[PDB]
Amino acid sequence: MSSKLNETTEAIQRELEETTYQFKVQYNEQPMSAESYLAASLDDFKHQFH
Amino acid sequence: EFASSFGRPQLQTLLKDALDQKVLDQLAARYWNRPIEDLSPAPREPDNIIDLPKADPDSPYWHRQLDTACSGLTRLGVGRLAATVAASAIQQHVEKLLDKSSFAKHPSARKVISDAAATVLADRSYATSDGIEISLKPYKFDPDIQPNEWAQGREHVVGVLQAELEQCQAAMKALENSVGGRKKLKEVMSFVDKARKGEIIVEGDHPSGAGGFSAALLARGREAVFLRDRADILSLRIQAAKSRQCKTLTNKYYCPEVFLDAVATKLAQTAVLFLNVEMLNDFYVRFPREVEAKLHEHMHAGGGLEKFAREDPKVRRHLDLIRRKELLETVLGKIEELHRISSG
Amino acid sequence: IIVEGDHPSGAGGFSAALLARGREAVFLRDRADILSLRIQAAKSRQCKT
Repeated sequence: MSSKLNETTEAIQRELEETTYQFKVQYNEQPMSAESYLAASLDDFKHQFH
Repeated sequence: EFASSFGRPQLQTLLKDALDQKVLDQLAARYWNRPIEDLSPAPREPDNIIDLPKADPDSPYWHRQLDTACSGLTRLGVGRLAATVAASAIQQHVEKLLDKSSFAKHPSARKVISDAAATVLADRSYATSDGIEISLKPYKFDPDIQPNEWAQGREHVVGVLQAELEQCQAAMKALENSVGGRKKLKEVMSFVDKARKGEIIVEGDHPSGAGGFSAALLARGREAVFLRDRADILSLRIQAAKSRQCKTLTNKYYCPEVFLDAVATKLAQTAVLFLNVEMLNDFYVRFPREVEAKLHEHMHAGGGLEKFAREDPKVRRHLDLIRRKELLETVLGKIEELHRISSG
Repeated sequence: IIVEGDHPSGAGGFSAALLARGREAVFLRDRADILSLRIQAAKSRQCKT
């Protein structure tokens, strides 16, 4: 296990990196949560209703 | 001299070409016709490209289509595309300069030089890509198009599109002459159109003979129909790009060709500026030191100095002549030393 | 020309059915010619005796 640990660790760092790059180019690293989405859309609806 | 020659508009043309084919791919995949494989009716999409000039301006289909086309073009690795294109270009130009240089022979020294250029570009590549994506961050959100940019895209789209059409028509006519008569291929085309509509059914995954046409002739007929539809679409989009309605910028959703070409040109140019500064100047500054260090270390560490001399024909004759002369001189020196050590 | 098929589906642009129709047409042609030739022979002077 300890011997495979180095190769596995570097590979995990790799798959983390490409996930991070797509997070940078397509969403501009913008944070998102379900609660944030709901609240923003509710206020959009309330602007529409007003 | 090369560094004085290369500059930045060259990088502009280089990036604009990669992004040109990016535009054709995105536009064709979002708007034009898909290939025919079998002889079943294709699922008919409600909106068609032939009715685009006469379409409701607030069309959710066309709006969503041009918008997902543009967002797909922008949210691509344009930073990494520019960095790798400029890298391969600079390395290639260094290789050509090497071809014309005094290092045509000596593949060891030549490869040392080439590898030096490669390692410098590799070192700077990341900073250039990330900096380009940051500098393009505002144009990803709103690539607002100015009327002159719209005009430039207008002039470019006609050429890009007509080149695509000429290849298409030449392939169609060659198909006709290969299959035989124009009228015969027109017959197979009529049959494939019939099977594509409800008029006739064949029930085959591999139809051998229907209406008297071979398994190969059916394939040629489907290919002919695809070429036909794509040719008509292409000519129509060319006449539309030359249309009066596409001269103005306000019909952006009505002229996807011109708009997408404008976005391509813009992203290419602003990415090109940061590319030139962050990467090109860094190359001009680091490359000579790296060449000198690596060549000197190579000659003296590897003993490739003497082999570098042995490699060229003229210099081999020159240095060989000098060596035999050297041996004879040293022999005479040994004799003269002998006379000195022993008086008589 | 060669076709390399034990059952040829499409050759020169002709269907598996159209090939069958063409073979049938050639058989009928040759048999028609043979038949008319044997009629000309049965009416010939050499068959009178």
